[PDB]
Amino acid sequence: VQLVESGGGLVQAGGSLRLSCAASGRTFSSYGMGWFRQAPGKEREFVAAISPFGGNTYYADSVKGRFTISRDNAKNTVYLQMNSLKPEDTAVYYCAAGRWNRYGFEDQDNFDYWGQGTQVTVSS
Amino acid sequence: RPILEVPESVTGPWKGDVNLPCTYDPLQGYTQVLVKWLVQRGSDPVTIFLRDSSGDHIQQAKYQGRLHVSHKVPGDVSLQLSTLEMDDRSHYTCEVTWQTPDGNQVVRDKITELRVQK
Repeated sequence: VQLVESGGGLVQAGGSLRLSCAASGRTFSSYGMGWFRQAPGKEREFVAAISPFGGNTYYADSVKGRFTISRDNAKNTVYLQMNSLKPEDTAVYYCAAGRWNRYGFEDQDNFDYWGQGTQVTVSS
Repeated sequence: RPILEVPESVTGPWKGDVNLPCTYDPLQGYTQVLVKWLVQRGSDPVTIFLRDSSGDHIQQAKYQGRLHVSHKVPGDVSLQLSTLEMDDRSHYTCEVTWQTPDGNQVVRDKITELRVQK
């Protein structure tokens, strides 16, 4: 399974960006999808996830109320609308896919497929 | 880590038997306290099997007498289903809960699709 991210770039604090990620295959709706981020000199961290089937959404506490994850299963696409952006959100953002259902979505080892990432820079 | 090792899909013959692998590497300090197998009913995972401190429990009537879960080896909680019906086709979730010495619990799950053939 191949994952390809779109979107990203430079935005002012308080602004917003939409990231998207497209997946190959024909069983997309049965995979849980996630977004992770990594800043220079820091380890990669969980951002958001959306479950298979019913699509329950999960967010890192520091992005709750600012980021929204969603999916279009007929398009094999997951989206991340990042609003209310802050300089601390500057990082490379990665989409990932796994077969977890309700648990373990914050654990990177639970995702078997990864994109190469897209850079997001928030300037004050 | 930890993660569960479960294939994306398995097949079983109509009226025959099937094994749904669910394995993991035991970790020092992670004591297994709960094992569940669930069947996906739309948006709702529905527990069909529960292993707790009181033993094994079959939680949906249609699996009574047709369901076994491995227990002899630490880290192998694979599910076996016998006399497969076409109506057994579904997504099944293996879910294991561990408890650490400090009382914290860690939960992992993974989904397989069971297809019934012939």
